[PDB]
Amino acid sequence: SDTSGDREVQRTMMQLLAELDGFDPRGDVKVIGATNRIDILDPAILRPG
Amino acid sequence: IRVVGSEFVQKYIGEGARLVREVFQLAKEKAPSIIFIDELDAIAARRTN
Amino acid sequence: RFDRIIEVPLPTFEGRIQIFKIHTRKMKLAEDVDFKELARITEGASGAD
Amino acid sequence: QMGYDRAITVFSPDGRLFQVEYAREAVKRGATAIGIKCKEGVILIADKRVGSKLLEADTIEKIYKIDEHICAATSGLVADARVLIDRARIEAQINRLTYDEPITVKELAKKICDFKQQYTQYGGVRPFGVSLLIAGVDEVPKLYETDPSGALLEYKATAIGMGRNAVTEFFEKEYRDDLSFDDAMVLGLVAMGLSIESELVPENIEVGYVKVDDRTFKEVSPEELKPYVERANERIRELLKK
Amino acid sequence: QMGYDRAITVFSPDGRLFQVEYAREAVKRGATAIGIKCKEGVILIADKRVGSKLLEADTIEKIYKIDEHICAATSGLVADARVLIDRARIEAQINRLTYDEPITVKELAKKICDFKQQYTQYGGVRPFGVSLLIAGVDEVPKLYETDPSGALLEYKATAIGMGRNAVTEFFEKEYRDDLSFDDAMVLGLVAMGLSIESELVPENIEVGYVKVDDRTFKEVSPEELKPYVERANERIRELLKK
Amino acid sequence: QMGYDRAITVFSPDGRLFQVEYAREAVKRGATAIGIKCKEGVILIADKRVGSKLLEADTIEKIYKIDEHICAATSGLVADARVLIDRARIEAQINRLTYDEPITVKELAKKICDFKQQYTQYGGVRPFGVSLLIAGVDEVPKLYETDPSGALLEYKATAIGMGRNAVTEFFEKEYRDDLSFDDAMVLGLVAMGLSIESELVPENIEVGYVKVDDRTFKEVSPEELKPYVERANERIRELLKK
Amino acid sequence: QMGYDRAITVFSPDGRLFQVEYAREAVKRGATAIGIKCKEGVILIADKRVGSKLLEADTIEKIYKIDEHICAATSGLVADARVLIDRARIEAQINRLTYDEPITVKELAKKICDFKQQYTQYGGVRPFGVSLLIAGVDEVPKLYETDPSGALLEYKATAIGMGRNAVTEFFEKEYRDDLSFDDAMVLGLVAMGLSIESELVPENIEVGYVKVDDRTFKEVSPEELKPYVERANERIRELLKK
Amino acid sequence: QMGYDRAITVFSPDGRLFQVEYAREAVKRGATAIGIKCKEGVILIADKRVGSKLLEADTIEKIYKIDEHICAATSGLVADARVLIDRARIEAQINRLTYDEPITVKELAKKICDFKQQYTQYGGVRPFGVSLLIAGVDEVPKLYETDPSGALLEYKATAIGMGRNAVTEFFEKEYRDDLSFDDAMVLGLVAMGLSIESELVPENIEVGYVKVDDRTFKEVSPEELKPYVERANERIRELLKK
Amino acid sequence: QMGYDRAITVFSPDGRLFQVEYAREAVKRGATAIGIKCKEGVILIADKRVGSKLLEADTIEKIYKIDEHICAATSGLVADARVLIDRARIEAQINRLTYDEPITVKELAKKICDFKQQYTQYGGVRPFGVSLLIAGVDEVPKLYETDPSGALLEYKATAIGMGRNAVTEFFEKEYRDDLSFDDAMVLGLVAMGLSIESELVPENIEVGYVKVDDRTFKEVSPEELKPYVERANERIRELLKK
Amino acid sequence: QMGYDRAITVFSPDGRLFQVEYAREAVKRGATAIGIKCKEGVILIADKRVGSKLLEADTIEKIYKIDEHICAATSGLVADARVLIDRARIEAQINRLTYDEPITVKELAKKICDFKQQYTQYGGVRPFGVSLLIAGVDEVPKLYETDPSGALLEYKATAIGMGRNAVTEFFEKEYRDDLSFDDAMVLGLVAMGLSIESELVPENIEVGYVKVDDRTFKEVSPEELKPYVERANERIRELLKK
Repeated sequence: SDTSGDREVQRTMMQLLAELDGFDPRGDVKVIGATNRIDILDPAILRPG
Repeated sequence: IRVVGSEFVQKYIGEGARLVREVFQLAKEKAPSIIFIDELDAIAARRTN
Repeated sequence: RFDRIIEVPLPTFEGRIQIFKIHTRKMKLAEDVDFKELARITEGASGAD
Repeated sequence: QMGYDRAITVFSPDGRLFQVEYAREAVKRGATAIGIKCKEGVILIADKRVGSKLLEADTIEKIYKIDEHICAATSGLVADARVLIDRARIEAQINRLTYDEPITVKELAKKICDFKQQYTQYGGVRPFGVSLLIAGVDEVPKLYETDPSGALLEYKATAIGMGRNAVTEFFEKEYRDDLSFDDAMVLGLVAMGLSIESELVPENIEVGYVKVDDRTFKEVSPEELKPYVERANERIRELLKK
Repeated sequence: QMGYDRAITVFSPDGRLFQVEYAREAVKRGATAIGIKCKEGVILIADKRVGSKLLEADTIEKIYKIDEHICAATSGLVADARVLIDRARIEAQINRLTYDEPITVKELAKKICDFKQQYTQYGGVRPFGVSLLIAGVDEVPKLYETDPSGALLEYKATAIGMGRNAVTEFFEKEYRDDLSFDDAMVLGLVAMGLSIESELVPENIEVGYVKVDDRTFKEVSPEELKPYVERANERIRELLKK
Repeated sequence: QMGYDRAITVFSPDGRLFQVEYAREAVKRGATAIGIKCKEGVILIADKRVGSKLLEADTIEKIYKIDEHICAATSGLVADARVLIDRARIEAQINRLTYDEPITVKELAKKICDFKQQYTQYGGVRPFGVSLLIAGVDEVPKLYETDPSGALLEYKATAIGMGRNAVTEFFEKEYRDDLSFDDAMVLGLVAMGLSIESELVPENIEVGYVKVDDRTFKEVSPEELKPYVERANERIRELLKK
Repeated sequence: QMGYDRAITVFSPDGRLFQVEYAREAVKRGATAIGIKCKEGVILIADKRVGSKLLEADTIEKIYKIDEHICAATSGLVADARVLIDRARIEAQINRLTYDEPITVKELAKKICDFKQQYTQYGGVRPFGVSLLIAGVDEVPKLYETDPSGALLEYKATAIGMGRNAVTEFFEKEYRDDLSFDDAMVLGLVAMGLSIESELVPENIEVGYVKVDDRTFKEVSPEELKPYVERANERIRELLKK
Repeated sequence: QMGYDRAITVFSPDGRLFQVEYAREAVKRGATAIGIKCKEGVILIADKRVGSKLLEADTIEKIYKIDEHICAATSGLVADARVLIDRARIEAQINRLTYDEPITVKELAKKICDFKQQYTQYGGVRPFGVSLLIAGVDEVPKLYETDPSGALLEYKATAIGMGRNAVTEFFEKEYRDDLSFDDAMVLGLVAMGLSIESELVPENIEVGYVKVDDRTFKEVSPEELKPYVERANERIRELLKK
Repeated sequence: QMGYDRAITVFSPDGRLFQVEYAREAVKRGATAIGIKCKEGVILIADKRVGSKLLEADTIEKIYKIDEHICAATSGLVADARVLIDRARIEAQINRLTYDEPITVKELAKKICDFKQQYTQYGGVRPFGVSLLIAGVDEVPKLYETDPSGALLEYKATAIGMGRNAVTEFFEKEYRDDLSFDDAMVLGLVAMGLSIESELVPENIEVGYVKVDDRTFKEVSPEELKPYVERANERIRELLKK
Repeated sequence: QMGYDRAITVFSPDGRLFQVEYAREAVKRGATAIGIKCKEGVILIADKRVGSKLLEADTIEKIYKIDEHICAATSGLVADARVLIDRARIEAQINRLTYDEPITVKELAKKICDFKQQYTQYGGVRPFGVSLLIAGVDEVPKLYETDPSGALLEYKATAIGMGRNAVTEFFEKEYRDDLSFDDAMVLGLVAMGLSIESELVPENIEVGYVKVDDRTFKEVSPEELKPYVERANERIRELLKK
């Protein structure tokens, strides 16, 4: 990483994903969202996990 | 350890290699370890003349 | 988002006559300047030129 | 798409020849030539205008009789035209030689296209980079467009060259299928003037025609172009200056 | 791919001549031509809509007469079409010269296939990037499709070109080989109707047919054609709501 | 590998020619054709299965007559077949012209592979890329595979097309040198059913045969296929229960 | 970069042959040559300051006799020039042979244009990189330019070679159409002197001219050149001053 | 070698022609064939082994009669070889025509080398990808080898093909010049046994020869074959116990 | 890149053909030859010193008699020289065959020049990388040099080959048009003497001339040659003090 | 890489046809042959070491009769030798027919040089990569070396091939122009030993000669060559100690 910019974005990226997995095997907090273009980015949010 | 295959190869390359060494290192440090490596069709190649 | 998509291309022959009119105003004197012949020569130029 | 457009033999992976497409941009690097066919015969007008007055326009020719009842105009290389029109003249005469009957406009265009087709198959040859408009009157007036592809299309009014797009926009509006000689000559002049972006003078237009009730090629003389050029110019100014 | 599709003198690992099949893609991009066979003859229906209205709407044309019981429709280049159809005409008269019999549809399709294959096999020259439908009745109704490859496939209803996808699929459901002369005509019009995704007008289409009873090519004028267009149109609107 | 498959003139470093190997890949790509020889004749069966019910059930055609007792059937590009078998017929007639003897399967095979090789040698022409299984009766039944290479090989029983490997592994187990004529043609229907993996009707296979006892080529009708077709089917069903 | 300047068979998608435009720029590395047409004759002026002192006075010497009223200067490949100039003499004497008529300049230039287009269309060969000035008096004085492409252009003053751009501009000002033989002859000498950036003397030009009255080629003698040189140097001196 | 191996017109910087060296490798793809000369005749043993039991072992054969006292064997393409040897029959016959003399084996070898050499020079064509063994008796035994280049080497115990490497090794050690016809016969069966690395039977191998006392070609019937192989087997087992 | 130089059918972007431009330097790689003209005739001198003891002191020759009254020198490839001068000689003798007249010095060099022009336009062949100097007396002496393009330049004293740079500088000061035969001959030997940096020996240089009295080619034995070489050598010693 | 050794038509920037210096290397790699010119005759000595003893120890040939008074020996491809010698022998026999004169060594040399220069000049056919030595007595002894490009170089003594370099230095010292027949022969045999780095054996050399007083070609027989060898081995051994 290039430290201030990259570490923050990488950290928040993880923190999003972690949270949505861990409160739902089944509905509690249902998570909804959107993205404009999903192929301009490498998998993170487009992982089957 | 699940290693993404999308992330592998770029239009000029260096980060695609970083993730090979990284999971290699991680695997050794924590053996036994099974590195799933999808997909060997985005890094498998054939020759040309 | 930006709802009217306005082409201002390089001005027309008439549209160039009017640009010279804007100039003439702040210019002092001219009576033999033929604005049209000026436009004709200056085919495909914009206000800046 | 590199290498499938660097040959003539080679179809694109998309299928279509893009070499022939490129020989069709070569038309457009010529100068506009417009023909408009009327109920009374068929009129061919052409841009006789040239880059300096060192060149005399009159001699620069743009517009040739091919028989005595068929004329054709070119757009594309001057160079390729010389051969094609000497082919076309030979072919009309070859028709009159073994039948004794003056050629059908359709048939001249066809035979021209067939010649061109052969020069667009083989890999050791460059296809004819020009196009002709074939306009005559056999028994009925016809006004053909030969293409450097080797294809033929009949029209009621058409252009070739750089002015191709505008002239279409003009006749979509103002052509009618009931026009006289007189209306057609005015409309053919107006359409050209928009293309070159300039008011006409007979020293920069060439006009030749073939009438139904005559069937002999004639060229509208500089003298006799004048009454039409007054009327055409007034409309050309009205459009190109709002 | 690369290189196995950029030359005429290769073969791919698959074993396809992609050079030939991209001249089959040149047919494929414009336009629908339909053949529909019946027990009363064979009917060859074809588009006659090309471009804007400045081109004439009752010529140019896909259906060339080839003999007095043979017609073909074309799809693909107008440059290949003229030379090939002239050749087909010649080949029809070669069987007449030397045997003095009317040519048969089978033999003609065999000849024009060999014509095309000769160019395929040789390198340094492309094959004709056109397809035809060869429709005729000698003493047996026949409908054939001749390929830009130099191949021969017999049909009883087909379409080539842009309309191929829609008209195969229409005829998958509708067709039965027990049509009448009329029943085949409307059904083939209905089929071309869907292909351009509009209601058909007699003034942008042409129909040819070769009858069992008479055993002539007869060329269907816009006037006779129009009745059948009225019968199809009701069908066509129903299936463009579906 | 690239550049040892961009020409037919270029031998590869291995001594293989990958072009010619890719022309054999062309033969596997196509439809199947199986040849079976027995002591009383040599029976030749070919897939008559169609892409749609829009194609005439007999698509012209899968078994040609070449001589009076010589047939061949086809697998690979159907385009190449047209010219290649045409040439084969003229040659079988030429030997009747110049010696007044029916040609022998060796020598017809020989002419055709020599003709093949000439266009493998040249780089200005690409060879035929179709394999034919030429069958006939000379003094004994003979069955030959003419390869796209230009090689002949004689077989006791054989296959080509997509089903090739399947029918080589099959006849290794079953084929014996005792098989009857009727049981031979049946054994080749079983083979045929294995390749496509669907049962046979007489409407998706075409059988001709060559009899010693007649010493003539004969074409088996669907009507006279019907008993053989059922018999073979019992066995085809059992192979698809394995 | 592109295959478009790498073949002569390929039109660019810009619709230009770059090979022809690099043949074009083969002319400009030849030494200057200027033509002046007057109503009283037609005048070709050509460098003869070419070479060292180890090179003859009369070293090329461009204004070769083509006929008995026709001379032609050249710029470009001195090699390719000789064959075109030779072919010009034969074509002219052919005109004399087959008709017994004096060679029309216009038709001779046409006939060079067609000959040069055989080498343009074909790709196994290359079109000459020479521009010739075809001039003579057939019935009225005429001056044309024939291009590397083999395109017909009418000029009344022009230049070819390295001196070209300077001389085009000079005649756009100076050239007139109310022009006498002596004045013309003086005027074009003026123009040559700008090209070579230096004063003339009658030992570094050859001037040929074709009179109307006489109707013959004649070379001007050095002694005869001299007064024309003297008059011309007055303006050269003024215009190479600022 | 990397770009100097894409044609035959090239020489490589090694002084070698890699396109001809790749053609020599074509020969090792095919099987071994061995010739021996002894003082009583010359001996030709060809491999006739089938790769599948559905073949007939009488067409993978190498031995071809060329004259009544010259035979030859082959390795390389099958295809090329049959045309190469149909030529060698014609050359041999052509000598008998004009002289009334059967061709000396030395002369015949020189002729067919010269034929193969013209296929190497031309860039329109690939060499013959074959080597031959020409074995004959003119008056006294001769055995020569052709290379795929068209070069000529006289031999006296020899092989070509894959097993060539082992047969060379074999005749290095074993072969002396004090051997009889029978004793040399056995050694060539042993040299074939080494190379396939198994025991022979006389239906997978074929022997032809030319003797000097009979001065003819004969072919060893299967009947006359068994004892030679039975002796060989005794000795082939010993090399499979090394 | 750059070049645009792998064919002659492609012009370089500079307006040159690199192919011809590398062939002009292939002359400089070749042996030197020196031409000098005087008014009592024209002497042509050629270096016959090539090799050392392994090569014969008489190596052919390099100063060939082309006609009876015409000789020429060669520089550039020995190989290209051999064929060019065969044709040249044929043409010179062919003129007398058809006219019975001496071929002009100017015109013989032209017809040599045309052969190579031919090789500049066809792509199937390379231009010859050779320069002949054409020396004779038609009835006044003339000296020309022929160029790899087929370019023709009239000289009066010249060098070609290795000595190209050297002799031009040397003749700037030295050369004049009133040197005598003897002063000029001697001046020619010095000039080769600077080229090679060495004193000459009459045994390894060959000199011919055509004088004006005779108008017939003659050749100078090494015995006659001695005094000239002697006078020459003093000045060569003077050069090689610097 | 280069692209100048892609083909012959392509010169390098170095003013060299790069592909013909690579045909030159073709000579070097092959086995050696030496011609030694004296005034008592000419000697020709050439390889027979080649292969082992599985070859004929009297393998044919390096020493070709061309006429009965002219012989030649070769290095390079002996494929290219086989055709080149066929043409040489015929070329010489033509001279005898149409003049009834033995051809001279030198005149022969020019004709074969011209033959080689045909393939050198053309681009669609590769040059020969073979050198020729032509040694004869026509009426004085004469010796040439013919280069692969068709160039003519006359030698005092020469070798070509592998051993060239060893010979060049050896003959540089000892060889004289005033040698005996006996001396020159023994010495070139000393030289031939050094070339292959071993003692001679008369089975590893083939030796021919043309004598001045005989005017005939004769090949020295192995045991008639043996005393010469026997006095030559002494020297070879002496010089291989060091």
